[PDB]
Amino acid sequence: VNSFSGYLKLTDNVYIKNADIVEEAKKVKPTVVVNAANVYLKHGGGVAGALNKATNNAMQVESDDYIATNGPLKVGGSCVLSGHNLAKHCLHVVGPNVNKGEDIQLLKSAYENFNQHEVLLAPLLSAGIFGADPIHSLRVCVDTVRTNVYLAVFDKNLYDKLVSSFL
Ligand SMILES: CC1(C)CCN(c2ncnc3[nH]ccc23)[C@H](CO)C1
Repeated sequence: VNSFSGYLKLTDNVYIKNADIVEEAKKVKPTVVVNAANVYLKHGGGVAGALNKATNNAMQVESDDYIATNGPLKVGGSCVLSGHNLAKHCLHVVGPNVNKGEDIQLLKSAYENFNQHEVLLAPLLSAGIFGADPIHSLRVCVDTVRTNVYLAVFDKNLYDKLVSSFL
């Protein structure tokens, strides 16, 4: 039993909800919140910009030190950093950005990072400003993630389309 509330169950291990991931994380304070990151961990907009804003830019400060030490992530890769005031940990995961011409096949690799964590709060990878089809992203999530994932979808209209079209 966990403290996630109001989710629709899609499969044995995938759940979904219309919610602002920032407000969700502040309420649940989950062990792991997933950020829709880029390789440089520059958290300017989308989920990343919103999560970083909620931390008063502490996420960005920590991220810049990480990059200065380690260099950029791989597309499809991830790193674990602090969750600051939002969660114990933040798993920064880089899904492909279609608006950069990045291979959508790397979306499965991106979701594989979730399997290293028993329970996660997450957005749909490569959705929003990353330019991928969110229905496809949900399909890959369900077919790749085996651990318990709680998906927050900010847009109410998009949430209804995701549920009504879920196979
Ligand atoms: C098209 C989208 C709705 C754009 C916004 N995205 C978010 N999802 C959940 N929580 C969020 N907080 C801030 C942003 C955000 C989604 C990521 O796929 C897709």
